[PDB]
Amino acid sequence: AKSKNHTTHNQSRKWHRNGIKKPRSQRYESLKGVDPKFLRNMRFAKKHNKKGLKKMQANNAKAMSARAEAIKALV
RNA sequence: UACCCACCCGACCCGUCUUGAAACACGGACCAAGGAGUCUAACACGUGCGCGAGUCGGGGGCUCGCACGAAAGCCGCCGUGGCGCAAUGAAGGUGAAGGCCGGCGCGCUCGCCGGCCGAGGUGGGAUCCCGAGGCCUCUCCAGUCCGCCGAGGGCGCACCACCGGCCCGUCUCGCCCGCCGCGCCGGGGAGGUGGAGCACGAGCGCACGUGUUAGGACCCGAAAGAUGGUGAACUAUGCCUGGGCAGGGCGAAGCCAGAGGAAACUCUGGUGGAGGUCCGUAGCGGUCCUGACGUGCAAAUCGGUCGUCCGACCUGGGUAUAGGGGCGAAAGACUAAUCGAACCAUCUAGUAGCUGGUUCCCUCCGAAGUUUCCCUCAGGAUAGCUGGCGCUCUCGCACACGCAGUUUUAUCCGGUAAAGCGAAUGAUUAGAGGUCUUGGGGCCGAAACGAUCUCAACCUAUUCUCAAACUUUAAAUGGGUAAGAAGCCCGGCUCGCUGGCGUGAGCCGGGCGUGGAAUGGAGUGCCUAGUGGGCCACUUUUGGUAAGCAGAACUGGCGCUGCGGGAUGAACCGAACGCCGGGUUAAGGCGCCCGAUGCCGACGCUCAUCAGACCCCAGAAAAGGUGUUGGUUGAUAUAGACAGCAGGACGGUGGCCAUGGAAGUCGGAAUCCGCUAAGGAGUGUGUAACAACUCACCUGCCGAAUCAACUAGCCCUGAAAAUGGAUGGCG
RNA sequence: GGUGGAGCCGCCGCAGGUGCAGAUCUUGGUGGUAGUAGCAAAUAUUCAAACGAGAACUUUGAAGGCCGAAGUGGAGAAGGG
RNA sequence: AGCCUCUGGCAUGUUGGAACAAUGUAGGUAAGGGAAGUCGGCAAGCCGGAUCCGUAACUUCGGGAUAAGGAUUGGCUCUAA
RNA sequence: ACAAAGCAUCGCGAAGGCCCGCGGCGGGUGUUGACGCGAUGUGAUUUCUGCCCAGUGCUCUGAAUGUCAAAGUGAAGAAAUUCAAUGAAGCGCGGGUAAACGGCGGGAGUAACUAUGACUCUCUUAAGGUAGCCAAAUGCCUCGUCAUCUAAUUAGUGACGCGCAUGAAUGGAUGAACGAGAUUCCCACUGUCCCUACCUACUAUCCAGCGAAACCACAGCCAAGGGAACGGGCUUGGCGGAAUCAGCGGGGAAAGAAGACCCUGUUGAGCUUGACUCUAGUCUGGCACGGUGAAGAGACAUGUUUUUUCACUGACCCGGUGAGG
RNA sequence: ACAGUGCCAGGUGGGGAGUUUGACUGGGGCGGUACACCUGUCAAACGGUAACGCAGGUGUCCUAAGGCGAGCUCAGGGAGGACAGAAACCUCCCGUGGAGCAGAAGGGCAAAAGCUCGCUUGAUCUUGAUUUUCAGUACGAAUACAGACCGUGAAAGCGGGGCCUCACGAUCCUUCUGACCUUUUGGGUUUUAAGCAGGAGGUGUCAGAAAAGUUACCACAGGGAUAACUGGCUUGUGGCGGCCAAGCGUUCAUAGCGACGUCGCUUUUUGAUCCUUCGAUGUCGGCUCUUCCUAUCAUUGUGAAGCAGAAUUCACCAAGCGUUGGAUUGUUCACCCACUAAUAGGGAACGUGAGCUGGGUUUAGACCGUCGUGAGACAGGUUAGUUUUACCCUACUGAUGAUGUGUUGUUGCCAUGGUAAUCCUGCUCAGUACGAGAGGAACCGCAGGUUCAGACAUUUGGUGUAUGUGCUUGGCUGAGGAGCCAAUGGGGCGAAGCUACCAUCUGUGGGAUUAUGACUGAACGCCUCUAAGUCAGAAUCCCGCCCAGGCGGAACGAUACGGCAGCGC
RNA sequence: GUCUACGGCCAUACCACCCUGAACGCGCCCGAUCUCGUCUGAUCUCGGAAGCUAAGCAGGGUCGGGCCUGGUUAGUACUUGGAUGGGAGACCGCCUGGGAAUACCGGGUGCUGUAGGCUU
Ligand SMILES: [Mg+2]
Ligand SMILES: [Mg+2]
Ligand SMILES: [Mg+2]
Ligand SMILES: [Mg+2]
Ligand SMILES: [Mg+2]
Ligand SMILES: [Mg+2]
Ligand SMILES: [Mg+2]
Ligand SMILES: [Mg+2]
Ligand SMILES: [Mg+2]
Ligand SMILES: [Mg+2]
Ligand SMILES: [Mg+2]
Ligand SMILES: [Mg+2]
Ligand SMILES: [Mg+2]
Ligand SMILES: [Mg+2]
Ligand SMILES: [Mg+2]
Ligand SMILES: [Mg+2]
Ligand SMILES: [Mg+2]
Ligand SMILES: [Mg+2]
Ligand SMILES: [Mg+2]
Ligand SMILES: [Mg+2]
Ligand SMILES: [Mg+2]
Ligand SMILES: [Mg+2]
Ligand SMILES: [Mg+2]
Ligand SMILES: [Mg+2]
Ligand SMILES: [Mg+2]
Ligand SMILES: [Mg+2]
Ligand SMILES: [Mg+2]
Ligand SMILES: [Mg+2]
Ligand SMILES: [Mg+2]
Ligand SMILES: [Mg+2]
Ligand SMILES: [Mg+2]
Ligand SMILES: [Mg+2]
Ligand SMILES: [Mg+2]
Ligand SMILES: [Mg+2]
Ligand SMILES: [Mg+2]
Ligand SMILES: [Mg+2]
Ligand SMILES: [Mg+2]
Ligand SMILES: [Mg+2]
Ligand SMILES: [Mg+2]
Ligand SMILES: [Mg+2]
Ligand SMILES: [Mg+2]
Ligand SMILES: [Mg+2]
Ligand SMILES: [Mg+2]
Ligand SMILES: [Mg+2]
Ligand SMILES: [Mg+2]
Ligand SMILES: [Mg+2]
Ligand SMILES: [Mg+2]
Ligand SMILES: [Mg+2]
Ligand SMILES: [Mg+2]
Ligand SMILES: [Mg+2]
Ligand SMILES: [Mg+2]
Ligand SMILES: [Mg+2]
Ligand SMILES: [Mg+2]
Ligand SMILES: [Mg+2]
Ligand SMILES: [Mg+2]
Ligand SMILES: [Mg+2]
Ligand SMILES: [Mg+2]
Ligand SMILES: [Mg+2]
Ligand SMILES: [Mg+2]
Ligand SMILES: [Mg+2]
Ligand SMILES: [Mg+2]
Ligand SMILES: [Mg+2]
Ligand SMILES: [Mg+2]
Ligand SMILES: [Mg+2]
Ligand SMILES: [Mg+2]
Repeated sequence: AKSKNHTTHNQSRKWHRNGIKKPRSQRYESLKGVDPKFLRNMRFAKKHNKKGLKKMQANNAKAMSARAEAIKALV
């Protein structure tokens, strides 16, 4: 009662019948695995983006009206 | 079309297990009727229907003697209750909200008080809305109606990716607490981490399908185990009571006479009739023919021959011992044709990873023999491979992104083939060179690196040959990425990390489109059967001598698959099959079987007393062969060769060694001149040695091509096996 | 078309013990084998008559024979009924 | 005992007829040779009753033993006991 | 083969040995008593019965300072408890036993041919195979060597004995009588054979009558080829003429039986023991029924406990009888 | 006051019960462990890959053989230096690693990872993430971080065991440790127990059963997935045969041989292998019988010889016909005796069991030896042990027939099959050839034999149931006579008929050539058996005689008087 | 042209020997009081500035060894695909593509980075 012991014979056929798929990658992949001292900081960076939104909003209208002036000075 | 018959071509018997079945594998004489995936419960997903944060359904109840009813209808019962509506901790238990703004505590990323919004954000997002601009309309212009195209811009479901946030458990760290009590009281924060969680829901009930189980469980199938029972009419013993065993042989004790002797007693002749005694009927048994018979007269009989036949003999009836028990002069014998453990019924449809079977058509899709784990190796589990069900989108609706058993263009990765060993390591030959060192022997030396050798080991330049477990080098095929919108380029915010400043990452806000060739609609989720014995071929390759052997790689097949071809045939060559008419091919073919050369086919090769005749494939080797045909190279030659026929083949010379004979000649050192024309101090014949003969060498005659070694083609030799015989046959 | 003598099918739905070639399948039936193997253990029958539809086989007579009194003879037990 | 017969009992033991092939199964017999046969003298045949003679090794002194080996055997007419 | 007489061990004086039974104050041996019963071994007679008690058994008025439980007693604690002392049988230790199971070895030198070795050295163990016997039914090498028997002998008989692997009641050696026991040889005999022949009966054969069965996919002429690697069928050849009778044993890998061998199965049974887990039975202790009286002693304590011994008779037990002194 | 019974405790207990007695495995058993791991290789340059493929290692060891930090330099060699030499100690020079780094190898390592010192516990406490085997689960092992507490160093840094790749272990259970933890349930306090979180006690069959045998008394489910026959493939081994040629052969390679080497055939040896068969193909020998092969032992014909004759080896055409009788043995095989012309070798399912036999293997009974505590085991012996069925189809042997030929009969032909004869002695040749002598042939003839075919019965023999005829035993017919019965009463002699190397008779001819030897005669102005041509030539082959007579013919005869006929031209 | 300090790539830089170095530096060098370390001020640590390029270092030189690159070896060895190609077989040829390694010949022999000198 001896038997065959191994083979990779038609295996290439099988796992290429559904066509080996390179793993579908999205933008924004998970941060799990990054060192904690990065996250433990970058979460504080993300948590207090809003404190300082007034500067951001007015300074946006500054360049938005300076480039509404830049596109109108071209006109 | 169906009945019978005829013909040409095709054609092996089905089912089955199987790598492979027409099989010298098994089931199958034939025909009828019967005959095998069921019901229940429990999950799971899909699907249909009712209602929907609810929704039932049961048990009850209220309504009938039912005809239809043991139905239907109805009931704050309808929620007692289940399931859902909420999790998380072992548990005490806690328990899903955040944002924002203003005000007040020091805004301290901490604590408290008033107001607003309420499930956060980013990226895709079916997609609706808004729409610049076009596109006409019989005029120039005016202008409201109608749509088509529509760059660009907005909301953005479902879903996916991500970042945040909240609940609980645990940890870390740290702050302030509230006070019906005192704080070994309770309460809040920041950061990480465990969770089957929340983050404005989707369940309940009822059907049907598929799948997995528990059930006898797709049908049939054990050897067994258990509980109760019935048997000694067979046979095994014991007991009780009955019945039976011709005729002969040997001849024991006892006894009687006679005779000896002194006595003990001993002889001789009788009697006598003992014995698990002999022959041998009846009886009981069963040795040998390995006879008869062997679908018998017989589920063990029949003949001849045999054993025993007054005793541990044979028997009849009565009675005792009953199943892990009996009984045994003991063979595991016998116990009612049954015995290494009876028969009967039940538990029982015992269990089976193992055989066998498994019932109508058509249509579409279509495998595996591999992965890890298993008291696993005939089985499962999980991977794959398969199907079904879908969904999410794309846009051939003049207006596409995406992927890929591709290839380019860049760019990394590699240690195999080859190569090398005057590069390492490991082997290894030779010489030259070296008292390298040194030696061990020598020979010439008292001894002496003195001389000359020698061999050993080393090493200085060299040289021969090697390595799968060696490597300076170093391919081919091959493996990664990359070839943009998730991309670039500006502007600005945030940080508890990082730092002289900046880094870096994260965010918000704007600015810009086809980025190599060729192909094609892509993405994603559920259930899930079968399979988990494989086999063959090119190439690579491991054992083995080799195998139709054992074991891998890579692809392809066969299994799962027919057709043309290979005579025949799984697997070779072509080529993959809906049913047909025409054409044309592939691999193969084209004398005849047998479609096609019934070419005025080319050019050659070969004759076999064993011819040769097509990938897999089925037959042969070294070695030969003036058999014939080509070459190759070297020869020879009109100063006349080759061959043929004629003359010489000698002298110096019994040369020297060898004497045993070698004056040329068993053998060898050799070993050259004279006559020269030419004769080798000899090719051989032989002769003890010569001679004699002959051959090289040279001549005489003849008239032009000849000779030798190799090499390859075909045919021959080498070539021997058994029922007659196979290029498929004829030929 | 025929024979047969009393019930039966189409469509829309529901329910099954629902389709057989096979299991050394079950039951029943029937072949080929085949008018074959066979009707061969213990020596043996023959003649005439009777009866009768019918005689190798019954019955009677005659003849030849065997069992041969440890019987194939005459009576019983158990068993049979 | 076997073999033949009276007494008694049967009718060849689930059939008959025609033939004498091969094989058989049962029985028989063989010239010369005699175990050369075969695994082995398997089977068969040699012996066989009685009377008269005769008897070994060995021995547990009982046996061996019917050891072995020889002779005789009818019918008739007598005789003796 | 068993049995057997015989020989031999072994237990046991009856509350006994062996043994049955589910249980009783139950039964067998036992209507018994050591010349009896039960348990084994060898196997008449003759002649013998050798060494070994280390191993495993069995057994022993045998020490149980080894261990060792239930209860029992002691101590701490609040109590479950915990910890102490002690100690039965068997186990450990020590005697005996082989007619219990069984065991009974290996090396060198050395004598005046050679060889062999009386003799002498080590080593080991529990003794190291003694009397005998052997190529035996026991011997691998093996057709051992010699002789005998044959023309010729792996056969037979007889001797030889470093005997793979003989041997003393797991009995050794013998051996008259006996044997449907196993061999070998000789005489006689023979169809066993050279070498077959004929004769008889019953068959078979044919006929009248009567009539089965096993078996059967389809079936039935061969060679070679291929093929699941030995075809009847297929390829290519060879060929083929109705329907049958007696024979016949080449073929149908003929029938008969889901191979008795072998291997697998997480399928069994029978038997074994040093397997695992248990059991009836039996040995020992404790507790209970279990009392009365007597002495006396130790230990602890300053009564308790342990109780040792000797009595008693009411439970209980056995014995006898027609319950008679 | 114990016996004894009732109940608990310890011991003893194959007397009894139940059960187990691994897997892999070129069948299994015994051997190994490829059963968990690790190196180098195999492995075909990514990774990954098999076998009881190689070459090896592990179940460890370390208080430093770890963590830092310094500080140096190793193996080996040369030259020196009192005892001191190939080796102690010192000094200089050379020294890419040729040392060392606990161990197997493989990688890695130089003001190091090596060696020497000083200081030490990063071998500590704690979440996650990832890699490695992978299902992309664990365990093990590892890699990066982060949070604490530290060690070390001026410091940068390094360090959570050992320079890297191996050195290890689930559930349940047990124990230890941790928190003023939780539960211990109607409250409360203490014990006690249960949780929670980490370690340990272990499963080596290493994803983890608590486990000895035997069966020859055996059973069942299966298996040609797995042996023991045959057959295939293969051909080591076995057998048979070539090539080269150093040598043997007095001389001389090749008459006969032939080393060192090398190429093959063969399936009559054994193996390997496991394709076929396990709902069974009857598994050794011998007996009988046929046929076939030639790798020729004899005989016919020949060539060779170290062939004078005789004898004998070598080779060619050749399988026509031969190849025996016995002793031992189960044997195949073997050995001998004896004969012969020779005692060649083989195939046909290792031909042949519905053909035999059953001696050997190989059931159950027994016996010894060895082994085993035992049941039992033993290619160790030994004795006893059932051998079935044919009537079916085919083949074969005989036997009737069959369609055709108008019907019949007679005499015939021949297609095709079959086929048969064989060897020896004696005499003569001749004591001749040859030889020196010893020795010693042949062809032609003649006489016979062996083996084998075909007959046959005159004689000899065998049988004999003419139941022919005598002779006899027992009985039976009253006796004589005549007979009968006793499975053929027994025995003599016996006709016919069958029948025997146990009697007798008969066995027959040509053709074409093989091997071989020759002729003419080329290629190759010679020579050649050959290339074209010819000749002799045999147990061979074919035919003749001999046997059969075809879905093959031939010639000739007679052809239905009839009462009904019917035809032939 | 050049050095010193710290370097990057790590031999075109190494090794062996030969020749030449103005000035700054680098060095040799001179001492052991303090710091520090040794058996030894040899090395290391420290205080120095009398001498010299003797050496390191720099720079050159060698028909130098080594390395680095080309040529040749060679379209050779090997190989992706292909055939009903050859061959008894070993193997070999061709088609479609890719394409090495020695021996043997050439050429080269350190490029630079920052900060400071010197040649003012
Ligand atoms: Mg098979
Ligand atoms: Mg077959
Ligand atoms: Mg089967
Ligand atoms: Mg059981
Ligand atoms: Mg018989
Ligand atoms: Mg018969
Ligand atoms: Mg009868
Ligand atoms: Mg199967
Ligand atoms: Mg490699
Ligand atoms: Mg399977
Ligand atoms: Mg009616
Ligand atoms: Mg129904
Ligand atoms: Mg039906
Ligand atoms: Mg009679
Ligand atoms: Mg009567
Ligand atoms: Mg009769
Ligand atoms: Mg009757
Ligand atoms: Mg005779
Ligand atoms: Mg004989
Ligand atoms: Mg014989
Ligand atoms: Mg006899
Ligand atoms: Mg006698
Ligand atoms: Mg005894
Ligand atoms: Mg004794
Ligand atoms: Mg003892
Ligand atoms: Mg002795
Ligand atoms: Mg004797
Ligand atoms: Mg004999
Ligand atoms: Mg003897
Ligand atoms: Mg017949
Ligand atoms: Mg057969
Ligand atoms: Mg299993
Ligand atoms: Mg069992
Ligand atoms: Mg035990
Ligand atoms: Mg048991
Ligand atoms: Mg196994
Ligand atoms: Mg590869
Ligand atoms: Mg250091
Ligand atoms: Mg840390
Ligand atoms: Mg270390
Ligand atoms: Mg309480
Ligand atoms: Mg046995
Ligand atoms: Mg037995
Ligand atoms: Mg097989
Ligand atoms: Mg075989
Ligand atoms: Mg010579
Ligand atoms: Mg195989
Ligand atoms: Mg059969
Ligand atoms: Mg020949
Ligand atoms: Mg045979
Ligand atoms: Mg046969
Ligand atoms: Mg038979
Ligand atoms: Mg036998
Ligand atoms: Mg036996
Ligand atoms: Mg004995
Ligand atoms: Mg024993
Ligand atoms: Mg003479
Ligand atoms: Mg008379
Ligand atoms: Mg002629
Ligand atoms: Mg000729
Ligand atoms: Mg002629
Ligand atoms: Mg100094
Ligand atoms: Mg200098
Ligand atoms: Mg200088
Ligand atoms: Mg150079």
